[PDB]
Amino acid sequence: QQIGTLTTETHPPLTWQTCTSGGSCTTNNGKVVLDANWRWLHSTSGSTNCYTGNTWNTTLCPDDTTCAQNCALDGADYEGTYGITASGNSLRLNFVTNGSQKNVGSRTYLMKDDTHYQTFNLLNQEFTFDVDVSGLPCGLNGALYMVPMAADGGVSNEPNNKAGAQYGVGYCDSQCPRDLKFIAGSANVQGWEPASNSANSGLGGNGSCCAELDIWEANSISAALTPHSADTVTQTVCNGDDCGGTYSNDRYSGTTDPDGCDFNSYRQGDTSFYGPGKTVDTNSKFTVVTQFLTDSSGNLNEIKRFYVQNGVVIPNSQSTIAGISGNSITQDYCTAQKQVFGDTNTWEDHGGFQSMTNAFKAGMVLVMSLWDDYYADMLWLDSVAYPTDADPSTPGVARGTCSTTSGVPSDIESSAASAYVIYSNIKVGPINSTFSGT
Ligand SMILES: OC[C@H]1O[C@@H](S[C@H]2[C@H](O)[C@@H](O)[C@H](S[C@H]3[C@H](O)[C@@H](O)[C@H](S[C@H]4[C@H](O)[C@@H](O)[C@H](O)O[C@@H]4CO)O[C@@H]3CO)O[C@@H]2CO)[C@H](O)[C@@H](O)[C@@H]1O
Ligand SMILES: *[C@@H]1O[C@H](CO)[C@@H](O[C@@H]2O[C@H](CO)[C@@H](O)[C@H](O)[C@H]2NC(C)=O)[C@H](O)[C@H]1NC(C)=O
Ligand SMILES: OC[C@H]1O[C@@H](S[C@H]2[C@H](O)[C@@H](O)[C@H](O)O[C@@H]2CO)[C@H](O)[C@@H](O)[C@@H]1O
Ligand SMILES: *[C@@H]1O[C@H](CO)[C@@H](O)[C@H](O)[C@H]1NC(C)=O
Ligand SMILES: *[C@@H]1O[C@H](CO)[C@@H](O)[C@H](O)[C@H]1NC(C)=O
Repeated sequence: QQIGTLTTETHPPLTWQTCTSGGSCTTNNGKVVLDANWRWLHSTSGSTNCYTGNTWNTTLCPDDTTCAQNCALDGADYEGTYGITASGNSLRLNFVTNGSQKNVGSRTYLMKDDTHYQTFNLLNQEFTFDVDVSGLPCGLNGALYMVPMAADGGVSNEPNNKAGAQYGVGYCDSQCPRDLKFIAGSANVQGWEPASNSANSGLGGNGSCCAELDIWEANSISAALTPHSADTVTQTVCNGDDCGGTYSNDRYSGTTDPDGCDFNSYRQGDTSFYGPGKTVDTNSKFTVVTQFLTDSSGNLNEIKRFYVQNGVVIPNSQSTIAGISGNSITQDYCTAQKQVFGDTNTWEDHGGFQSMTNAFKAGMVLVMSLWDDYYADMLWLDSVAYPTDADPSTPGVARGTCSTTSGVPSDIESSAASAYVIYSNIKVGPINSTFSGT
């Protein structure tokens, strides 16, 4: 994709901290950038759209290469169009913005400078942030996560990609998404079909695969921490159903792990721990600490989670499911959880902890998003039962308190139009350097 010249692109400033063993902390001047899919995409020779709603202009985009030559991503009005506001160390994302037209959700990335994403290697470190999920009801997901996107957005070896990280180009994840307009320096017009339900989306012939660390997927009801492995941790292109992932007819047939090794306190049997008025009280802001412990070789062997609220350090809840113990993500936990729940261990199949180690060594980009779910209504995160016809007595079926009929986008895009998430006070450093409390 090309650089559009009709609207200035100014990345909202966002500060975040680096801490050392001490724990003294200093402030980094980061910037955030909107993902390329949300942008106006128009001809390089004027204002004619290359894509509108769910449909490509086939004169501008007769094939994937020509489309990339002809089409430019332009600047974004972060607050006015997308409901994205950055102030100091806080980033607020609104679910619905009624601008000149309606916008639903957003996905953003943390930038080092105007043309490069910040990258992270969290091995033997922790990543910490504050979040307010009080405005997120059933069906919403404020996701803060990491994927090994190219720091430059792919421009170095993609001649038809001039827009790069400056315009939020280069996304990939463990679902191998085919709804992306640009993948690896080419458009995705070939094979495009508009979505059956969403007016804003569709699926092209190709998907964008990579490893994925879901540090945080949550609303006010439930939260999940989920690493996902991949054969190749950085971006690869896939085609059609062979992609695997959410919008494939053969979910597990691809080169990535679309399920991950998840820890949701509620799904792991503790329904008193996370939610409204619970131990981690989602009515108010809290701190989320995620630690990435290594073995003697420097390979990831454990992900620990702590919360801090009202000045109290709260260890992650113990899994209470018979056969699945502990309160952290380890190989023992992942093996046990998949065996006991009767889920395919695609996490292990695509390299598990070694894959995530390799993802960190490649360099992870921080993603902050807010979305609803046109595939499964977020029921996998927050439903009394997922699948909806499964027995709630069966371990692993219950994930939250939301009804099986909750979270339908056409419903919640009206009823939850006030929804929002605020991520703030990001801190990164050695283990135990980013937080304190009793
Ligand atoms: O065309 C003008 C029209 O544009 C919309 S903006 C619109 C984009 O055009 C469209 O490409 C994307 S598709 C988007 C999808 O809606 C969203 O549900 C998923 S959420 C995704 C999440 O971000 C990730 O964090 C998570 O890991 O996976 C989730 C599921 O994939 O992302 C898709 C893109 O990758 O949708 C936007 C918004 O509808 C303007 O809003 C509108 O006003 C204008 O008329
Ligand atoms: C991206 O997906 C498109 C659409 O499926 C692929 O397009 C096919 O490409 C082959 C080889 O060039 C052609 O023979 C077919 O005619 C194309 N099919 C269609 C429907 O257009 C394309 O190959 C994919 N790109 C990559 C890099 O995998
Ligand atoms: O595909 C949507 C959603 O999937 C989860 S994995 C999910 C499986 O889909 C389900 O079969 C099993 O019973 O539960 C697991 C865990 O919830 C994945 O973690 C997530 O990334 C994705 O959005
Ligand atoms: C597609 O783009 C061409 C070239 O700019 C333009 O002439 C035409 O009106 C557009 N067609 C549609 C259907 O948008
Ligand atoms: C960090 O603190 C946690 C919780 O208090 C403790 O379990 C752990 O031993 C500490 N780790 C280090 C490296 O100090």
